[PDB]
Amino acid sequence: MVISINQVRQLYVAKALKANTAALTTAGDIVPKADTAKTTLYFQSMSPAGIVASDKINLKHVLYAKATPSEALAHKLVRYSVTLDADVSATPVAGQNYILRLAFRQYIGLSEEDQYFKYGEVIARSGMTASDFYKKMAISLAKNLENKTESTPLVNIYLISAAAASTDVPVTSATKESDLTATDYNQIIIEETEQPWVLGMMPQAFIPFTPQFLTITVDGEDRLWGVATVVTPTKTVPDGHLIADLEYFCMGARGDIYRGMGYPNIIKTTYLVDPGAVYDVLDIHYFYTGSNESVQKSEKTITLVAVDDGSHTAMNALIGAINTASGLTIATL
Amino acid sequence: MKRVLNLGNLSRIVEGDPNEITDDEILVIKDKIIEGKIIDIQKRVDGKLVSLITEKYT
Repeated sequence: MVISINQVRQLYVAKALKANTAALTTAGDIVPKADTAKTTLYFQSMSPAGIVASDKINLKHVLYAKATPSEALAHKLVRYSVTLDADVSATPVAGQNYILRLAFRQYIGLSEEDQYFKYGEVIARSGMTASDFYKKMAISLAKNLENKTESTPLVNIYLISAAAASTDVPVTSATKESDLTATDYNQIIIEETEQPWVLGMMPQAFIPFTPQFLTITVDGEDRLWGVATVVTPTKTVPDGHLIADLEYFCMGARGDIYRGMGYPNIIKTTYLVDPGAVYDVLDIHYFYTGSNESVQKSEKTITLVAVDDGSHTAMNALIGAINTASGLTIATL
Repeated sequence: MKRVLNLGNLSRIVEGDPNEITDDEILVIKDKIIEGKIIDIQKRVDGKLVSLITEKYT
Protein backbone atom coordinates (compact mmCIF):
# COMPACT_ATOMS: atom_id res chain seq x y z
CA MET A 1 0.00 0.00 0.00
CA VAL A 2 2.37 2.67 -1.25
CA ILE A 3 0.88 6.16 -1.17
CA SER A 4 1.85 9.64 -2.37
CA ILE A 5 3.30 12.15 0.08
CA ASN A 6 3.54 15.94 -0.03
CA GLN A 7 7.28 15.80 0.64
CA VAL A 8 6.65 13.44 3.59
CA ARG A 9 4.00 11.86 5.79
CA GLN A 10 4.46 10.59 9.35
CA LEU A 11 2.20 8.44 11.53
CA TYR A 12 1.86 8.12 15.30
CA VAL A 13 -0.62 5.81 17.03
CA ALA A 14 -2.71 6.94 20.01
CA LYS A 15 -3.57 3.92 22.13
CA ALA A 16 -3.94 6.16 25.20
CA LEU A 17 -3.90 9.87 26.00
CA LYS A 18 -1.75 11.22 28.82
CA ALA A 19 -1.39 14.63 30.45
CA ASN A 20 2.40 14.90 30.82
CA THR A 21 5.50 13.20 29.44
CA ALA A 22 6.21 11.77 32.91
CA ALA A 23 3.24 9.43 32.30
CA LEU A 24 4.31 7.91 28.95
CA THR A 25 4.77 4.33 30.16
CA THR A 26 3.00 2.09 27.64
CA ALA A 27 4.06 1.69 24.02
CA GLY A 28 1.11 3.60 22.56
CA ASP A 29 0.75 6.45 25.03
CA ILE A 30 0.70 9.91 23.45
CA VAL A 31 0.35 13.51 24.60
CA PRO A 32 0.33 16.86 22.75
CA LYS A 33 3.04 19.30 23.83
CA ALA A 34 3.12 23.02 23.11
CA ASP A 35 4.45 26.22 24.62
CA THR A 36 2.64 28.26 27.24
CA ALA A 37 2.14 30.50 24.22
CA LYS A 38 1.05 29.02 20.87
CA THR A 39 4.25 28.91 18.83
CA THR A 40 5.11 25.23 18.31
CA LEU A 41 3.26 21.93 18.51
CA TYR A 42 4.73 18.47 18.93
CA PHE A 43 3.70 15.11 20.35
CA GLN A 44 5.51 12.89 22.82
CA SER A 45 4.90 9.38 21.47
CA MET A 46 5.85 6.34 23.52
CA SER A 47 7.44 3.74 21.25
CA PRO A 48 8.07 0.08 22.09
CA ALA A 49 11.71 1.25 22.36
CA GLY A 50 11.37 4.41 24.44
CA ILE A 51 9.92 7.88 24.12
CA VAL A 52 10.05 9.76 20.82
CA ALA A 53 8.56 13.03 19.60
CA SER A 54 7.08 14.24 16.33
CA ASP A 55 8.51 17.05 14.27
CA LYS A 56 7.79 20.55 15.55
CA ILE A 57 4.84 22.30 13.91
CA ASN A 58 5.04 26.06 13.46
CA LEU A 59 1.49 27.14 14.22
CA LYS A 60 1.87 30.14 11.92
CA HIS A 61 2.42 27.57 9.15
CA VAL A 62 -0.40 25.07 9.74
CA LEU A 63 -2.25 24.67 6.45
CA TYR A 64 -5.13 22.34 7.34
CA ALA A 65 -6.09 20.07 10.22
CA LYS A 66 -9.05 17.70 9.97
CA ALA A 67 -10.20 14.35 11.37
CA THR A 68 -12.20 11.54 9.79
CA PRO A 69 -15.07 9.59 11.37
CA SER A 70 -13.63 6.10 10.57
CA GLU A 71 -16.58 5.34 8.24
CA ALA A 72 -15.26 7.28 5.23
CA LEU A 73 -12.69 4.49 4.75
CA ALA A 74 -14.93 1.41 4.76
CA HIS A 75 -15.49 -0.22 1.37
CA LYS A 76 -19.02 -1.50 0.86
CA LEU A 77 -19.13 -4.84 -0.92
CA VAL A 78 -20.87 -4.36 -4.26
CA ARG A 79 -24.14 -6.30 -4.03
CA TYR A 80 -26.28 -7.27 -7.03
CA SER A 81 -29.72 -8.74 -7.66
CA VAL A 82 -30.30 -11.02 -10.65
CA THR A 83 -33.85 -11.71 -11.78
CA LEU A 84 -35.90 -12.89 -14.73
CA ASP A 85 -37.01 -10.07 -17.03
CA ALA A 86 -40.80 -9.98 -16.85
CA ASP A 87 -40.93 -8.24 -20.24
CA VAL A 88 -39.31 -11.21 -21.97
CA SER A 89 -40.96 -13.70 -19.62
CA ALA A 90 -41.58 -13.95 -15.88
CA THR A 91 -40.72 -17.67 -16.12
CA PRO A 92 -38.14 -19.71 -18.02
CA VAL A 93 -39.02 -20.92 -21.50
CA ALA A 94 -38.44 -24.64 -21.93
CA GLY A 95 -35.68 -25.60 -24.33
CA GLN A 96 -33.55 -22.47 -23.84
CA ASN A 97 -30.04 -22.16 -22.41
CA TYR A 98 -30.27 -19.51 -19.68
CA ILE A 99 -26.58 -18.70 -19.55
CA LEU A 100 -25.08 -16.02 -17.31
CA ARG A 101 -21.69 -14.34 -17.72
CA LEU A 102 -19.89 -12.88 -14.70
CA ALA A 103 -17.42 -10.37 -16.14
CA PHE A 104 -14.58 -9.62 -13.72
CA ARG A 105 -12.33 -6.56 -13.82
CA GLN A 106 -9.12 -5.99 -11.87
CA TYR A 107 -8.17 -9.66 -12.12
CA ILE A 108 -4.65 -10.61 -11.16
CA GLY A 109 -3.26 -7.47 -12.73
CA LEU A 110 -4.29 -4.02 -11.54
CA SER A 111 -5.62 -2.49 -14.77
CA GLU A 112 -9.04 -3.09 -16.28
CA GLU A 113 -7.56 -4.54 -19.46
CA ASP A 114 -7.08 -7.50 -17.08
CA GLN A 115 -10.45 -9.24 -17.33
CA TYR A 116 -11.82 -12.64 -16.37
CA PHE A 117 -15.13 -14.35 -17.10
CA LYS A 118 -17.09 -17.01 -15.20
CA TYR A 119 -20.29 -18.53 -16.51
CA GLY A 120 -23.43 -20.21 -15.29
CA GLU A 121 -25.67 -22.56 -17.23
CA VAL A 122 -29.29 -23.59 -16.76
CA ILE A 123 -31.17 -25.41 -19.52
CA ALA A 124 -34.84 -24.84 -18.77
CA ARG A 125 -37.39 -27.65 -18.78
CA SER A 126 -41.16 -27.77 -18.97
CA GLY A 127 -42.72 -26.67 -15.70
CA MET A 128 -39.49 -25.15 -14.37
CA THR A 129 -40.83 -22.51 -11.98
CA ALA A 130 -38.77 -19.41 -11.22
CA SER A 131 -37.52 -20.51 -7.80
CA ASP A 132 -36.12 -23.75 -9.23
CA PHE A 133 -34.37 -21.76 -11.96
CA TYR A 134 -32.72 -19.43 -9.45
CA LYS A 135 -31.72 -22.42 -7.32
CA LYS A 136 -30.16 -24.29 -10.24
CA MET A 137 -28.60 -21.08 -11.55
CA ALA A 138 -27.02 -20.17 -8.21
CA ILE A 139 -25.65 -23.70 -7.83
CA SER A 140 -24.15 -23.74 -11.32
CA LEU A 141 -22.47 -20.44 -10.45
CA ALA A 142 -21.06 -21.74 -7.16
CA LYS A 143 -19.82 -24.94 -8.80
CA ASN A 144 -18.17 -23.13 -11.71
CA LEU A 145 -16.75 -20.46 -9.37
CA GLU A 146 -15.37 -22.39 -6.39
CA ASN A 147 -13.80 -25.51 -7.77
CA LYS A 148 -11.41 -26.66 -5.05
CA THR A 149 -8.75 -26.01 -7.70
CA GLU A 150 -9.56 -22.34 -8.19
CA SER A 151 -7.06 -20.04 -6.54
CA THR A 152 -8.83 -16.75 -5.97
CA PRO A 153 -12.22 -16.47 -4.21
CA LEU A 154 -14.20 -14.18 -6.50
CA VAL A 155 -17.82 -13.73 -5.36
CA ASN A 156 -20.30 -15.02 -2.80
CA ILE A 157 -23.56 -16.40 -4.18
CA TYR A 158 -26.78 -15.99 -2.23
CA LEU A 159 -30.51 -16.58 -2.52
CA ILE A 160 -33.52 -14.85 -0.96
CA SER A 161 -36.88 -16.43 -0.20
CA ALA A 162 -39.81 -14.10 -0.85
CA ALA A 163 -41.05 -15.00 2.64
CA ALA A 164 -38.01 -13.60 4.45
CA ALA A 165 -36.81 -11.07 1.81
CA SER A 166 -33.87 -10.16 4.11
CA THR A 167 -32.06 -13.33 5.22
CA ASP A 168 -29.92 -14.25 2.23
CA VAL A 169 -29.16 -17.98 2.19
CA PRO A 170 -25.65 -18.99 1.03
CA VAL A 171 -24.81 -21.24 -1.90
CA THR A 172 -21.44 -23.00 -1.90
CA SER A 173 -19.99 -25.60 -4.24
CA ALA A 174 -20.69 -28.00 -1.37
CA THR A 175 -24.36 -26.99 -1.29
CA LYS A 176 -26.97 -29.34 -2.75
CA GLU A 177 -30.48 -28.78 -4.06
CA SER A 178 -31.65 -30.97 -1.18
CA ASP A 179 -30.43 -28.20 1.14
CA LEU A 180 -32.40 -25.51 -0.74
CA THR A 181 -35.98 -26.52 0.04
CA ALA A 182 -38.03 -23.33 -0.22
CA THR A 183 -40.12 -22.56 -3.31
CA ASP A 184 -40.43 -18.74 -3.21
CA TYR A 185 -36.83 -17.87 -4.09
CA ASN A 186 -37.27 -14.36 -5.44
CA GLN A 187 -33.86 -13.54 -6.92
CA ILE A 188 -30.14 -14.32 -7.02
CA ILE A 189 -27.73 -12.07 -5.13
CA ILE A 190 -24.05 -11.74 -5.99
CA GLU A 191 -21.51 -9.92 -3.86
CA GLU A 192 -17.85 -8.97 -3.64
CA THR A 193 -15.26 -10.70 -1.46
CA GLU A 194 -12.51 -9.49 0.85
CA GLN A 195 -9.51 -10.66 -1.15
CA PRO A 196 -6.54 -11.92 0.89
CA TRP A 197 -4.50 -9.23 2.63
CA VAL A 198 -0.89 -9.25 3.80
CA LEU A 199 0.78 -6.46 5.75
CA GLY A 200 3.15 -4.59 3.45
CA MET A 201 2.81 -7.18 0.67
CA MET A 202 -0.81 -7.61 -0.45
CA PRO A 203 -2.94 -4.45 -0.19
CA GLN A 204 -6.67 -4.34 0.42
CA ALA A 205 -8.25 -4.71 -3.01
CA PHE A 206 -11.38 -6.07 -4.65
CA ILE A 207 -12.37 -7.52 -8.02
CA PRO A 208 -15.29 -5.56 -9.56
CA PHE A 209 -17.89 -7.55 -11.46
CA THR A 210 -21.07 -7.02 -13.44
CA PRO A 211 -23.51 -9.85 -14.27
CA GLN A 212 -23.94 -9.88 -18.05
CA PHE A 213 -26.67 -12.02 -19.61
CA LEU A 214 -26.83 -14.00 -22.85
CA THR A 215 -29.57 -14.01 -25.46
CA ILE A 216 -32.46 -16.46 -25.60
CA THR A 217 -35.02 -16.90 -28.36
CA VAL A 218 -38.36 -15.80 -26.96
CA ASP A 219 -41.33 -15.92 -29.24
CA GLY A 220 -39.32 -14.85 -32.32
CA GLU A 221 -36.35 -12.69 -31.29
CA ASP A 222 -33.10 -12.96 -29.34
CA ARG A 223 -33.58 -11.15 -26.02
CA LEU A 224 -31.75 -10.97 -22.71
CA TRP A 225 -33.51 -13.04 -20.06
CA GLY A 226 -32.72 -11.13 -16.88
CA VAL A 227 -31.98 -7.98 -14.93
CA ALA A 228 -28.76 -7.06 -13.10
CA THR A 229 -29.68 -4.59 -10.36
CA VAL A 230 -27.21 -2.92 -8.00
CA VAL A 231 -28.92 -3.13 -4.61
CA THR A 232 -27.72 -1.35 -1.50
CA PRO A 233 -25.00 -3.40 0.26
CA THR A 234 -25.16 -4.65 3.82
CA LYS A 235 -21.51 -5.54 4.57
CA THR A 236 -18.37 -3.41 4.88
CA VAL A 237 -14.64 -3.80 5.40
CA PRO A 238 -13.82 -2.23 8.78
CA ASP A 239 -10.84 -0.09 7.69
CA GLY A 240 -8.48 -1.98 10.00
CA HIS A 241 -6.15 -3.13 7.23
CA LEU A 242 -5.78 0.27 5.55
CA ILE A 243 -4.41 1.85 8.72
CA ALA A 244 -2.06 -1.08 9.33
CA ASP A 245 -0.61 -0.82 5.83
CA LEU A 246 -0.50 2.96 6.37
CA GLU A 247 1.58 2.63 9.54
CA TYR A 248 3.79 0.03 7.85
CA PHE A 249 4.53 2.56 5.11
CA CYS A 250 4.70 5.71 7.26
CA MET A 251 7.09 4.17 9.80
CA GLY A 252 9.72 3.84 7.08
CA ALA A 253 9.84 7.61 6.85
CA ARG A 254 10.82 7.38 10.53
CA GLY A 255 13.03 4.29 10.49
CA ASP A 256 13.92 1.16 8.54
CA ILE A 257 12.83 1.58 4.91
CA TYR A 258 13.97 -1.94 3.97
CA ARG A 259 11.51 -3.82 6.20
CA GLY A 260 12.94 -7.27 5.59
CA MET A 261 14.78 -6.98 2.28
CA GLY A 262 18.21 -8.25 3.27
CA TYR A 263 16.63 -10.87 5.41
CA PRO A 264 19.15 -11.93 8.09
CA ASN A 265 20.70 -8.44 7.93
CA ILE A 266 17.57 -6.42 8.81
CA ILE A 267 16.13 -4.35 11.62
CA LYS A 268 12.99 -5.59 13.35
CA THR A 269 10.23 -2.98 13.54
CA THR A 270 7.21 -3.17 15.83
CA TYR A 271 3.75 -1.95 14.85
CA LEU A 272 1.00 -0.78 17.19
CA VAL A 273 -1.94 -1.00 14.77
CA ASP A 274 -4.18 -3.99 15.43
CA PRO A 275 -5.52 -5.08 12.02
CA GLY A 276 -8.93 -6.28 13.10
CA ALA A 277 -9.95 -3.07 14.85
CA VAL A 278 -11.39 0.13 13.41
CA TYR A 279 -9.69 3.51 13.62
CA ASP A 280 -10.59 7.18 13.35
CA VAL A 281 -7.88 9.33 11.78
CA LEU A 282 -6.57 12.80 12.57
CA ASP A 283 -4.36 14.51 10.02
CA ILE A 284 -2.40 17.77 10.16
CA HIS A 285 -0.71 19.60 7.29
CA TYR A 286 1.92 22.31 7.57
CA PHE A 287 5.22 23.43 6.08
CA TYR A 288 8.59 24.97 6.88
CA THR A 289 10.04 28.17 5.46
CA GLY A 290 13.63 29.33 5.60
CA SER A 291 15.24 32.73 5.96
CA ASN A 292 16.22 35.50 3.54
CA GLU A 293 16.83 33.49 0.34
CA SER A 294 15.33 30.17 1.54
CA VAL A 295 11.67 31.14 1.21
CA GLN A 296 10.71 27.86 -0.48
CA LYS A 297 8.23 25.85 1.55
CA SER A 298 8.53 22.21 2.58
CA GLU A 299 5.00 21.00 3.27
CA LYS A 300 4.61 18.16 5.75
CA THR A 301 1.88 15.88 7.04
CA ILE A 302 1.72 14.59 10.61
CA THR A 303 -0.89 11.84 10.91
CA LEU A 304 -2.52 10.41 14.02
CA VAL A 305 -4.85 7.44 14.39
CA ALA A 306 -7.02 6.50 17.36
CA VAL A 307 -9.48 3.68 18.06
CA ASP A 308 -13.16 4.12 17.21
CA ASP A 309 -15.43 2.74 19.93
CA GLY A 310 -18.36 3.74 17.71
CA SER A 311 -18.78 7.15 19.37
CA HIS A 312 -15.45 8.74 18.32
CA THR A 313 -14.48 9.13 21.97
CA ALA A 314 -10.70 8.78 21.82
CA MET A 315 -10.20 10.96 18.75
CA ASN A 316 -12.38 13.62 20.37
CA ALA A 317 -10.13 13.54 23.44
CA LEU A 318 -7.10 14.07 21.20
CA ILE A 319 -8.68 17.02 19.40
CA GLY A 320 -9.67 18.53 22.74
CA ALA A 321 -6.13 18.35 24.09
CA ILE A 322 -4.56 19.56 20.84
CA ASN A 323 -6.89 22.56 20.65
CA THR A 324 -6.34 23.33 24.33
CA ALA A 325 -2.56 23.27 23.87
CA SER A 326 -2.34 24.83 20.38
CA GLY A 327 -5.22 27.31 20.12
CA LEU A 328 -6.42 25.48 17.02
CA THR A 329 -10.09 24.60 16.58
CA ILE A 330 -9.93 21.17 14.95
CA ALA A 331 -13.58 20.22 14.60
CA THR A 332 -14.64 17.20 16.62
CA LEU A 333 -16.25 14.14 15.07
CA MET B 1 -49.02 -39.32 -48.78
CA LYS B 2 -47.43 -36.26 -50.35
CA ARG B 3 -46.10 -32.85 -49.40
CA VAL B 4 -48.70 -30.34 -48.26
CA LEU B 5 -47.40 -27.17 -49.93
CA ASN B 6 -44.67 -26.12 -52.32
CA LEU B 7 -41.57 -25.19 -50.35
CA GLY B 8 -42.06 -21.60 -51.48
CA ASN B 9 -45.21 -21.42 -49.35
CA LEU B 10 -43.51 -23.41 -46.57
CA SER B 11 -40.42 -21.20 -46.41
CA ARG B 12 -42.84 -18.47 -45.28
CA ILE B 13 -43.80 -20.31 -42.08
CA VAL B 14 -42.23 -18.00 -39.52
CA GLU B 15 -41.81 -17.42 -35.79
CA GLY B 16 -42.25 -13.85 -34.61
CA ASP B 17 -44.50 -10.97 -33.59
CA PRO B 18 -48.22 -11.15 -34.48
CA ASN B 19 -48.06 -7.46 -35.40
CA GLU B 20 -45.51 -8.03 -38.20
CA ILE B 21 -47.21 -11.04 -39.84
CA THR B 22 -48.55 -10.07 -43.26
CA ASP B 23 -50.09 -12.53 -45.72
CA ASP B 24 -48.02 -14.90 -47.88
CA GLU B 25 -46.65 -16.27 -44.60
CA ILE B 26 -47.99 -18.43 -41.77
CA LEU B 27 -47.27 -17.89 -38.08
CA VAL B 28 -46.42 -20.43 -35.38
CA ILE B 29 -46.64 -19.56 -31.68
CA LYS B 30 -44.33 -21.89 -29.78
CA ASP B 31 -45.28 -22.85 -26.23
CA LYS B 32 -43.13 -21.80 -23.27
CA ILE B 33 -44.42 -23.89 -20.36
CA ILE B 34 -44.16 -26.92 -22.66
CA GLU B 35 -41.03 -27.37 -24.75
CA GLY B 36 -42.03 -29.01 -28.03
CA LYS B 37 -45.75 -28.32 -28.10
CA ILE B 38 -47.29 -25.51 -30.14
CA ILE B 39 -50.01 -23.06 -29.13
CA ASP B 40 -51.61 -22.00 -32.41
CA ILE B 41 -51.15 -21.72 -36.16
CA GLN B 42 -52.24 -18.33 -37.47
CA LYS B 43 -52.98 -16.79 -40.86
CA ARG B 44 -54.04 -13.22 -41.56
CA VAL B 45 -57.24 -12.73 -43.57
CA ASP B 46 -58.46 -9.11 -43.39
CA GLY B 47 -55.93 -7.42 -41.11
CA LYS B 48 -56.95 -9.77 -38.32
CA LEU B 49 -54.71 -12.72 -37.48
CA VAL B 50 -57.00 -15.75 -37.30
CA SER B 51 -56.23 -19.36 -36.41
CA LEU B 52 -56.29 -22.34 -38.75
CA ILE B 53 -56.87 -24.90 -35.96
CA THR B 54 -60.54 -25.52 -35.23
CA GLU B 55 -61.49 -24.99 -31.60
CA LYS B 56 -62.18 -28.31 -29.88
CA TYR B 57 -64.23 -28.66 -26.69
CA THR B 58 -65.24 -31.53 -24.43
